[PDB]
Amino acid sequence: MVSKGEELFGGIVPILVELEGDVNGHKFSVSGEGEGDATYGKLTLKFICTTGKLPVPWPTLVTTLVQCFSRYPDHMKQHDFFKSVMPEGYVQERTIFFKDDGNYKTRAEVKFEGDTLVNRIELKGIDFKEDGNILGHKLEYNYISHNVYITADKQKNGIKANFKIRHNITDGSVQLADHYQQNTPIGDGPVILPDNHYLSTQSALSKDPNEKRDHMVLLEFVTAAGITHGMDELY
Ligand code: NA
Ligand code: NA
Repeated sequence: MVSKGEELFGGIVPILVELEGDVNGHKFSVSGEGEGDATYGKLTLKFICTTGKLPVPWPTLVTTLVQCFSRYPDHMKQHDFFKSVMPEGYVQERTIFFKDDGNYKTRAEVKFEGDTLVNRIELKGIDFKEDGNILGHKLEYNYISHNVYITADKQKNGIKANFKIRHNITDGSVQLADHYQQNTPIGDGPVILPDNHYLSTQSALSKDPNEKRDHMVLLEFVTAAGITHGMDELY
């Protein structure tokens, strides 16, 4: 039994991302394009700030800017909420608390438009410090690697997640961005309430040497883990 949701992700799927943001009254828009290959947990994306200069560091937007591309091991596929709701999609909401600084609140809708997987986001940030690490651009442009811990959320027919991103500061210190996440279905198909598990996620950030707009190139890999269902007994 291969679900409709799963069969949607068996090959290379084009991705579009559109974000509108306002952090401390600094308004900005970001567009992204690329592709996802869930068979490999692999994402290739390029984002551009279409309004001019981004008023916050690119690294702080990575997690906001499509966990339906995670590779779920075969023995865990029954726990993949993200693909289970496709093509109608899910709402993804977060609060991201920057320690000793402000917070982002984000709301996104992730769904197919024809054969393209789209992430449409609104981001609002408040309470940031004028010359803190975020509005002062004091974060290095680094590899990001952490686990996303997922739990079921029965009363919204969805999931919650939590994780901590540790952004290095330009003085060698660390800016914590503590993430709280909820996802709930847009449609009303079968409800997948996963057992606890995590997504091991690695994002590599680079620049396109021929691109003069403010932008970010991402190569990302995302793999579900943390559940065995007796697989160990096989060996
Ligand atoms: Na981690
Ligand atoms: Na990577």
